[PDB]
Amino acid sequence: RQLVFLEWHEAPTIAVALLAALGFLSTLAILVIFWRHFQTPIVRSAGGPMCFLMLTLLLVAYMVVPVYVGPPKVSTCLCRQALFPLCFTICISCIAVRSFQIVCAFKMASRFPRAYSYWVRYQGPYVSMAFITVLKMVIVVIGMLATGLSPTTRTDPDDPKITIVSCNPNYRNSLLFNTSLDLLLSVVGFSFAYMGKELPTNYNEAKFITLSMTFYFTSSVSLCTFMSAYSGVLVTIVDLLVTVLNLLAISLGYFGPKCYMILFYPERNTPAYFNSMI
Amino acid sequence: PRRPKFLAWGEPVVLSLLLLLCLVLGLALAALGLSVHHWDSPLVQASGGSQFCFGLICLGLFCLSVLLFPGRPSSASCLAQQPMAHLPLTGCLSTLFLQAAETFVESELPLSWANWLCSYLRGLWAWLVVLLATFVEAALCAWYLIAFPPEVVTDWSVLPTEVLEHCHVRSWVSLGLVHITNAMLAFLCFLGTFLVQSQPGRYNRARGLTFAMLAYFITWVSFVPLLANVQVAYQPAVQMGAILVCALGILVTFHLPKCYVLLWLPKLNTQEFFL
Repeated sequence: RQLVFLEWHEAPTIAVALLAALGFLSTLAILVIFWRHFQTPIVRSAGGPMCFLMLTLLLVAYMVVPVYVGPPKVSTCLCRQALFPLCFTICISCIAVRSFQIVCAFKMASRFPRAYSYWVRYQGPYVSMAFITVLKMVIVVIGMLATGLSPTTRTDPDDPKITIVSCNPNYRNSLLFNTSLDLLLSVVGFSFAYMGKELPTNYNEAKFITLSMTFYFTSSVSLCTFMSAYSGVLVTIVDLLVTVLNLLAISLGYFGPKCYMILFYPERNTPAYFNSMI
Repeated sequence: PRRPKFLAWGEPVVLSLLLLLCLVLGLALAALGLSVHHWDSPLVQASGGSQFCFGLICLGLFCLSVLLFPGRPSSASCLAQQPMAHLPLTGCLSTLFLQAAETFVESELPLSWANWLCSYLRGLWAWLVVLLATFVEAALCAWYLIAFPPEVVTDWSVLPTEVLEHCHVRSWVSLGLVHITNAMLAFLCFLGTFLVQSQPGRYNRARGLTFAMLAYFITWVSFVPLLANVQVAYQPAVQMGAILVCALGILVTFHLPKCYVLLWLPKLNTQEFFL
């Protein structure tokens, strides 16, 4: 019987590699632009440490495609199933918690001073962003212990002559637990951002959060449905594609629009401008 | 002697589906009646005038396809099922897209373009654009009927003591051919209405269209895993249900909330609240 896995001989595989290259180089452009604008008003609103780390995690994540392609080994199953999902969840949680932070902010001080008086100082929403993160770990790492690590194989029935090699035992059940919290976060951020799509806050970042979260939600729902309908060879390529596109959505859809103001509206770069967005 | 098997009209699932047809089609007829009641009212005019009534009419002809699915199969019935469902559906959804287009021209497009383009969309051109969308759908339906028709299957051993009769679709592609036009209209409508925001003191049009598109997508997406899981004999029931629920999703988010204002809050039916 014949082994099957992604290889560069395949037009869509190299196409995903090229798309990931475009994404990584564009995100590198984003970061090197931010690198000489550390304390500008728009970068200052970005979140400070949060934006640098998020960008950095994403810059790493794009390497998945070269590591995902080719004859599998456990060395690749380690990252594609646990590490890169961690890199992605850190970013999704950051976006969603920022969306919550922006909206409903007015009610925090006046109605809940008992909370806000301490929640404002020194960490605030960071704490929740941390806890969600470890919660995902409880899903991920222990889950990998349950399935164990292996580049397993399965058969495609249209002709059982050929066999898929993949780092994902029980793919649908494996992905269900992973995607439950992804859907929860995506829908929560989508709701908060859409309700707040009018707000000018932080150079009107709610609209871009809305765009990115909508893309993530639609793509996740689509892939879960498609996997519930299909189990053949193509699952791995599409799954990779959906991943890379999602990365693009996070990079170009959220930081891209801010960078689109950085260099092109030096008027809005002015420090005195910011008070008009209160 | 094996019994032939197909959905009997009296089965409780078919009874429930034809019951739901009562709610869907009766509400469609009631909304059309209310539109006839306040036909000249600016509200119907702001809602595109007669294109609104035509749309409702088309929606009924969409629900009218539900009757083709159950009962003793035939090749003609299998051929007719999909196109006679989705063609009326296109005749309806093109108008939702048109109103979404109107909201985009109003509240994101600069005035210099918008003042002309808003007048250019409306008039005879709106009717002819609906006709053009129906023409696209009809071309795709002709390609489907000739090159990728479904086949009547009588299967002799898939069951212990019965022979299973039903239409079977050649490839998911052949059905995708019929779902492309409506899917495309929905994508355009959502992208047109999603990001726009209105001033206060004016009618909130984009919200209803957004909810309509989301209901459409969610219905036809949930329809996939269920159709994959359901027994072979009962595939039609989830098709019919989708057609019903999909129609309901369009009704309850766009038309019915307008009839709600028409009947229970008529003070809003005033010129500058819409214009």
